Amino acid sequence: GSVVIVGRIVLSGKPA
Amino acid sequence: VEGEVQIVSTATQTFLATCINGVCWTVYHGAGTRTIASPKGPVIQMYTNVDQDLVGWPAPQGSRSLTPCTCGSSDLYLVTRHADVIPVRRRGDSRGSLLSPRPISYLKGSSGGPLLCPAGHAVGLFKAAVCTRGVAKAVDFIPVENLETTM
Ligand SMILES: [Zn+2]
Repeated sequence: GSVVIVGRIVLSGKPA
Repeated sequence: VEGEVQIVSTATQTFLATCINGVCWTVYHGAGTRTIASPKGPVIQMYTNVDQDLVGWPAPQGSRSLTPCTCGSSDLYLVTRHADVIPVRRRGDSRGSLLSPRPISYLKGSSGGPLLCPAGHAVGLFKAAVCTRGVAKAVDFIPVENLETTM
């Protein structure tokens, strides 16, 4: 089985 | 918007990975020898160092690399899978003590996460919590110097 990415963290808090 | 830290997940576990110098690094005791998923099929690890509990894949899409710390500071900050920030005074090469101890549950699932110096630069990867009776007071971390040599 593979490691899957379920979310991301942006250290600077930069908004989309 | 790109993130430096990815919340990664196995069938049995969940933990963090941190991108540094273009590699997505995380703890071997979580990933094992697993490939990481991509929209073009599995990608195999670039580095595997079981001695140091360290593995790396190529950094995925949506990611952005952290810069290695070079200011030697001893005032660290651990970022958890909940994006909580925790001040950690550095004791040795791979050891740091929480300025304010937290329940063990508060750090659960964060190994692989970054340890930041005052400049937001990577000092090491969170390796494991050091606990007295369910209360984490210190942490072990893979110093980023190990990452740089492992490359
Ligand atoms: Zn620094």
